[PDB]
Amino acid sequence: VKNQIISQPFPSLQLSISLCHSSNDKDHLYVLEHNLHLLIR
Amino acid sequence: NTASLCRIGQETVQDIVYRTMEIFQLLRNMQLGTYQDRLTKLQDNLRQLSVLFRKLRLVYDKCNENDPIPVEQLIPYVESEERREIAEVNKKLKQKNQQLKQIMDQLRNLIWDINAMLAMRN
Amino acid sequence: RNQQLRTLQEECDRKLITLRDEISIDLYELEEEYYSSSS
Amino acid sequence: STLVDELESSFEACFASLVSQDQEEIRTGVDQCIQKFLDIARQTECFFLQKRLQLSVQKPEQVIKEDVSELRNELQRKDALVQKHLTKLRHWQQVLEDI
Repeated sequence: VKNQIISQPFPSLQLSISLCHSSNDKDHLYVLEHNLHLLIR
Repeated sequence: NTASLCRIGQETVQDIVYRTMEIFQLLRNMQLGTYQDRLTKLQDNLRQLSVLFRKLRLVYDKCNENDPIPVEQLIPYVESEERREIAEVNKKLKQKNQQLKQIMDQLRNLIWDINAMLAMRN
Repeated sequence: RNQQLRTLQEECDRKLITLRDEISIDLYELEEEYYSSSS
Repeated sequence: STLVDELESSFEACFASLVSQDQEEIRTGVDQCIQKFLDIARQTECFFLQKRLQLSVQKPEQVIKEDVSELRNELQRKDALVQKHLTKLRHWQQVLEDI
C-alpha cells in the first residue's frame, strides 16, 4: 500500500516488511534486517 | 546398602573383563627408550587388576551370607514417608530441568543468530 | 582511513569467531547433560 | 559355591601357555580358555541379577535410598555445571565489553 509489504510463504506464515521514518508521523528478526544491507551492498 | 553392593560387584565384573582385554591389547602393542615405560604401565595395570580381583572377592564374601525365596515365584502373570519425601526431589529436579530448557533454547537461538549473521559478512 | 577501518573490522570478526567456538563447546555439554535424565 | 575361584582359575589358565619353563595348538588353547572365561563371567552376572531381583522384591526401601543418593548427586552435578557456564559467561561478557 504505502510502506508495508505483506507475504504468505506458508499457509500459516505471514511476514511483513516496513519502512519506518520520523518525518512522516502525524518481536522483530534482526538477522534479516542486517542481511538486507549486505545484499544491497 | 546390599543392592548397591550387588551393583558394585557387577560393575567390577565388567571392569575385570575390560582390564583383561586391555592387558591382551597392550601385550599385542609391544614390539620388542619407551619400553621401560610400557613395562611400568603393564605392572601398574596388572597390580590394579589384582586389587580389582581382591575387591570382587570381598564383595562376594560380604554379599553371600545376606536364598529363602526362590526365583520364578515373584513374576506376576495374568493369573511410608519415603514416597512423600521422594516426590519433592522429583518435582524439584523436574523444575530444574525445565529451567535448563529455557537457557538451552536461548543459547541455541543466540548461536543460530551469530551463525546466520556471520555467514554472509563477505 | 581505509587501512584503519579494515583493521578494526578484522579485530571484531576474530572476537566473534572465538566467542562462537566457546559457546558451541558448552552448548554441546549442556545438551548431553540434560538429555540423559529420567525427569 | 565360590564361583570366583574357578573364575580366576580360568583367568590363569588363559595365561598358561605363556608362563612356561606351530599356530593351530595355541589357537585351540586360547579358544577353549577364552570361551570358558566368558562363560564363568556370564554365570556370575546371572547370580548377581537373581540376588538383586530377590532383594528388590523383598524390600524396596534400600532401592529408594539408592534413588535418593543418585538424585542428590546429579543435582549437585547440574548446579556445578551451570555455575561454570555462568562464570565463563561473565568472563567473555567483560572481554567483549572491553572493546
